[PDB]
Amino acid sequence: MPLSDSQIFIALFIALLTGILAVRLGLELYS
Amino acid sequence: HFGQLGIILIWLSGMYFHGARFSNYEAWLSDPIHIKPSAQVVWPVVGQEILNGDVGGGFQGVQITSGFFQLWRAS
Amino acid sequence: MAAAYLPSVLVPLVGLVFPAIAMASLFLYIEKE
Amino acid sequence: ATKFPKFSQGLAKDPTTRRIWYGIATAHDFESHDNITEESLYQKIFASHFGQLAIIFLWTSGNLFHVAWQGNFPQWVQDPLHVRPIAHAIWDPHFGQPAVEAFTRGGAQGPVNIATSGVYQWWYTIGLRTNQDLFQGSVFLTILSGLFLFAGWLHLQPRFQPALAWFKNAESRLNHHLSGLFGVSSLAWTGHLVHVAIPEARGQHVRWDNFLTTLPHPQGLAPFFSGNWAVYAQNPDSSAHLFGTGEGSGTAILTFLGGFHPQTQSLWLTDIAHHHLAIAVVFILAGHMYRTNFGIGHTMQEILDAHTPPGGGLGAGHKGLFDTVNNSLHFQLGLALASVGTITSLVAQHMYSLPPYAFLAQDFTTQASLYTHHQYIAGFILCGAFAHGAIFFVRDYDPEQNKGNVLARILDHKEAVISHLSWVSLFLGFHTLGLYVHNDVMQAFGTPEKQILIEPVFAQWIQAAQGKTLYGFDLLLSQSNSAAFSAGQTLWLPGWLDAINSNSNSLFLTIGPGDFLVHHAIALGLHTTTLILVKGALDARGSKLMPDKKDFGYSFPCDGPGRGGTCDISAWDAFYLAVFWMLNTIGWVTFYFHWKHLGIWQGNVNQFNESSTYLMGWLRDYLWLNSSQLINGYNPFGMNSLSVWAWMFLFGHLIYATGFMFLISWRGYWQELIETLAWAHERTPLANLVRWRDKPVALSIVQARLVGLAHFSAGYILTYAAFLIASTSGKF
Amino acid sequence: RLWCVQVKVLRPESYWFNEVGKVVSVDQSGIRYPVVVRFPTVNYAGVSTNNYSLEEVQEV
Amino acid sequence: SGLTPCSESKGFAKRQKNEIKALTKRLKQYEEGSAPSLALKATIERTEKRFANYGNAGLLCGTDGLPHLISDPGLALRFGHAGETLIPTVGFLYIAGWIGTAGRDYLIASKGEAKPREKEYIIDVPLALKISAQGAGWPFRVIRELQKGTLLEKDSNITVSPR
Amino acid sequence: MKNFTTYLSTAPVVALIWFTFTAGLLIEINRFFPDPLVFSF
Amino acid sequence: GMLETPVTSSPLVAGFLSNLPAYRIGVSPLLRGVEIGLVHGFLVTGPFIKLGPLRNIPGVAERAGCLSGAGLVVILAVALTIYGASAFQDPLQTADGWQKFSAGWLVGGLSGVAWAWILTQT
Amino acid sequence: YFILATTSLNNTPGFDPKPF
Amino acid sequence: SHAVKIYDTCIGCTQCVRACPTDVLEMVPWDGCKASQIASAPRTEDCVGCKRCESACPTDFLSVRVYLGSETTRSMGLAY
Ligand SMILES: CC1=C(/C=C/C(C)=C/C=C/C(C)=C/C=C/C=C(C)/C=C/C=C(C)/C=C/C2=C(C)CCCC2(C)C)C(C)(C)CCC1
Repeated sequence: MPLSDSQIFIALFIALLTGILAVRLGLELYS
Repeated sequence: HFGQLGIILIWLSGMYFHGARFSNYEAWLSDPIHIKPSAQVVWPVVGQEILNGDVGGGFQGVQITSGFFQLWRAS
Repeated sequence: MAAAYLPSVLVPLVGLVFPAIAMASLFLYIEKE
Repeated sequence: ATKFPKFSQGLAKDPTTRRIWYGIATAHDFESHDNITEESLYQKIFASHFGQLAIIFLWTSGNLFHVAWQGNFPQWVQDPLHVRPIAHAIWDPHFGQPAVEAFTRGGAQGPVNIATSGVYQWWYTIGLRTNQDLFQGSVFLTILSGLFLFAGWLHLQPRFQPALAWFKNAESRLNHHLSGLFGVSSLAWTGHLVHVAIPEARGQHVRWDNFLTTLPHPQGLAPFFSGNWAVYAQNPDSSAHLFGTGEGSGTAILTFLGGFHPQTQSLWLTDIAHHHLAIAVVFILAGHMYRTNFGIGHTMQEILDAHTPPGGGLGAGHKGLFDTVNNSLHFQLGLALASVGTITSLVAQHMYSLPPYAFLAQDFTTQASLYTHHQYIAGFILCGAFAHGAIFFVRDYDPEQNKGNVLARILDHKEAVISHLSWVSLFLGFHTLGLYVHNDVMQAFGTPEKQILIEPVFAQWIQAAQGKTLYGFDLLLSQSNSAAFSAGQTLWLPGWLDAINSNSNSLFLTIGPGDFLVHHAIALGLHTTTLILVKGALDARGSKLMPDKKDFGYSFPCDGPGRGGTCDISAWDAFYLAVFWMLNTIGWVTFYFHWKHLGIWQGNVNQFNESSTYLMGWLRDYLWLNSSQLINGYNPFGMNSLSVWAWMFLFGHLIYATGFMFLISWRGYWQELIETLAWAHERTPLANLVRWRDKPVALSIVQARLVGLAHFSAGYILTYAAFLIASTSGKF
Repeated sequence: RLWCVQVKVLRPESYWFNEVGKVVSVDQSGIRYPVVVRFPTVNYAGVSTNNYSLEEVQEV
Repeated sequence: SGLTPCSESKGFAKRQKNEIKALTKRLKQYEEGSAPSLALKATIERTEKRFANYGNAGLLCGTDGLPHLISDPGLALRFGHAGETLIPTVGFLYIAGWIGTAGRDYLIASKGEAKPREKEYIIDVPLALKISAQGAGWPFRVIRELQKGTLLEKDSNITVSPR
Repeated sequence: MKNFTTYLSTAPVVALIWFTFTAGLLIEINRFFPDPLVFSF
Repeated sequence: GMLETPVTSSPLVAGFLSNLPAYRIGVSPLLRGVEIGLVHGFLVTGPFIKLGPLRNIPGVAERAGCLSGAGLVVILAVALTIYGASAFQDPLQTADGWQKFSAGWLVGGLSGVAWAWILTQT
Repeated sequence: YFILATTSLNNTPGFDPKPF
Repeated sequence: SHAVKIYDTCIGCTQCVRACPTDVLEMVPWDGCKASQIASAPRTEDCVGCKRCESACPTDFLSVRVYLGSETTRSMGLAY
């Protein structure tokens, strides 16, 4: 049974939030 | 330079001698198409006599690629 | 696969658009005085 | 002038291109940064560890998501022996139409890559069945990675910044890690296996929505609390059990059957559950050893101080070693990398012979890939362990604080250690190469009966003592009236002796003289790599050629052409030399693994037995013979699915060759060439309008050694990975 | 300290540490390293002599 | 190790037959009494004698029909394989100790001369021949020097790098 | 004659003579006793 | 000191170089960028049209090559823009002058790509 | 719990950890 | 710039100063050795790091020591 498009968009949004947190940690480690 | 010329002449004289003594040059002269030139014969020890291959002319030895046979025939 | 148009957008984005911006910004950063 | 290396003022004032390269290359050496304190160093390391954990969890989430979205996991679940698992989809606009059809492989998912990581077998074994389960796991792991990123950001805040004494609390960290990070996690994995994975192997569907009402055992937790624990070992899966179905399935959850599941050719899941339960109990017990804040437990300083032999053989013993280990992060990193790399090698040696995942032993490409991957990882990690030992000796070692203990005493007889390592390496190399060359000359002269074929009787004796009856030694597990035989006869010896006396698996393969010769080659590689690394670590502080080497640091180019010449005299250079020998050693190891298993998988065991005793046999019958399909991945007549591996094969050869340039040609040639080029740019009209900000210079000596080593290693790995995957895949 | 007397070098960074050399001369003007020692072996620079202080040489 | 004696191994006999057959196939292109014929006949005789000697020596053969050596001193002594590795081990160790002791004695003798480096590249051939002949009795002198403490230099007399 | 014998005592000439003797001894042993694999008679 | 040659020090060579838009006496840097972009962006479409992956398809070949040339022009305009922000931290050798030069390069390059497309269509 | 579990093994038929 | 240090084992033989290609070193008066002079390194901003001075030094171990440090235009030997 294949995934749905909404599931992929949900995963992309969660990964975008994770990327925002990654940028925050990278800035905090830099300075 | 004289020493180098002497060494080169020793090398050339050895090449002519091995053609005279340890070669199938006369048989190759009689049949230059089906006989492989050979002028090096190895001694039978530690199994190395397998290198004396069946080059033709009723002769066994290492096949040579220096072209001396063709040079000697041309001379 | 579901949302099969996504590779045709994301592969040019990750492969071309993101590295161009990344090298431009990093070049501007390492040349800053 | 510039501000990119903000952690190094000396690099920031460099007017050349060396500032960019060295700024990249020294970014994570936090101790050498400007105005760094110990506390801020530990806090930065803590946050970086959080970032690495987040990267790992995101990588696992990506693997899960791409398999769930573009793979064929349910189709592979239905037919695990006849379906190639899909890694991810291919979208390449440079592809031609035959490339599109070749990578489609007659399927409907478009161009795909066939996975070699073995994630399908692992995820199937642990109970995942559908794409929904993999997608949920990927979402959960992405959330976990975000949580670890936030935790890394949070503990850099001043309120949540841990103090230096918190980082140095060895007893509390050891107690907590042993009891919870190992023991409790192992207990929870036992819980997952008992509640989910074992029922899924028996055709029962257990997920979050019904696991609270599903009994893992029919009798419940009553046999556990009543102390009658043998109930959970009763009625195991029969030999006719089909994995993932209820046919032939038992009800046991914790067994000790041993051997393999007959259908999956893998370890029993109930054995795995009992293993992790016992591991959990042992590790939870081990985490109650060290004194924290409850008045009971051991102090590691007292343990180290007490262990000095009274005869004075070890001098002061281990006195002062607590402060040496605890204050030096490079000592801890070296110990951690040594143990982790040894464990990685153990993982490689145990997953091929005792495969833990269902239908993994039948996937030959996956087994070869996993072994080669983990052995090369272990080699790199061992090299790093010795490198950080050398860094500890240069940077952190205090001779006065370690007066007379085992560290100073092993420094005090380093010449004996290095010379004995040199002797054993020379002996192994001389005699292994001589035996191989003797056998090669015997095969060349047409007399293979004159070969020196030493039987490996010691390892065969070990195999006989573990139950292999083929060699005719009658002892222990191959002796039926022995105590060792009778003790395990009712517990695990039936399955173990079934598996070890079967030649259809990889459990304790039959060995002969070729195995002897290649094992001694492996010993030569290990001993020589150790000799280079150990000599680099022990001469890191100084030698007769450079008695003040500690004043110059771990990495420096040389000491100049004086005193005879001092090229590659630093301990970093010893690491750089040893990476070549490690690559050679792991190459020999993986060559042996792949060729012996290729002969076993093709049904022709005699090919390895009759050709591995001489090196021409290795070349012709392993490299030349098995590269025929790989190099025909694309030809004038067309292409097939192996064309990506042929291209990567050539790619790795090219990268390997490019590294030879950085390793053979050295700096001063290139600096003069770049000087002429810089003249040419300034004198060329229409191009002197533009100008450089950083003055172009040749790469530094150490940087060149690093770049050449990186190209060499990348070409080595890419070439062998392409050859291994193509040669195993094209026949199986 | 004497003339042509065997001495053992105690300087750890010296090439001839724990080795025996012959005293060439001892300077008497109060310089830092007055003892001149000749060795039968050359170091990595090809030098066969070095100067040592009083505490760096032990008579053997 | 599950091996069979080469005198009763079918692979050993098959290998002898195949090698003799290949040499005889090479033999039939030459006339009798010629030099290649005599050389090939001598090779055939050497092959037969070698296979007979390997069978008569008690060598063990694997499934490949090739002799396998036994190097454990226990299995070699109780099953008649000591001539494969153990006796060669004793012979090599004796000759190697001979060479090492002769070299050590020459170095020690040259150490006492006015130009010790001169004897290292211009060999004192009579002295080297005398010392070389005296290396037959090396184990007695070496074991005595080990017991006396004169074999080893003291650690205080050997240079080391700073630690 | 003293100078000539000193030249023959130099390390490469001595090495040539010694290795010629050793190689010849090994060759003639393998000629008189062909194919020695084990210490068996 | 500096070696002078007829290649470097001819009246004809210095005359030819002075008439180039990069060396003309008084020209605004935006206009120099405009001529340089027109000439270069006209030229780069040729290899893209005649040798690109769609070169054997009539009609699509010219469009694909001109789009590739426009993409190359955009990339080079970005490279010129980030060059000026670094090199400048002669009105051309200034930050604002190089900004105008980059804008003129982009405008001229797009114009040259469009003119090459028109010429191939006519 | 070691005593009760080892007793449960030695009382269950078919299992014998003894070396004789 | 590179760091050049002179240790008190210097015998004042002036060989390091004569070997220097960028005039980093000079001899100053001293009393710790027989030659009544010691080497000094007042101009280490011009030191390229060639270590010709260490090759010229006869003492064991070296009396002149060069420690390579931060690189400038002068220390990288750049004419451009
Ligand atoms: C330099 C240095 C360093 C480093 C080091 C290293 C890197 C090392 C490594 C090491 C290693 C890498 C090791 C390993 C080892 C191992 C072992 C030691 C093992 C053992 C084992 C055993 C004991 C077992 C036994 C058994 C059993 C139990 C069962 C049966 C079988 C057998 C018998 C096998 C450090 C940091 C410290 C410090 C500084 C200096």
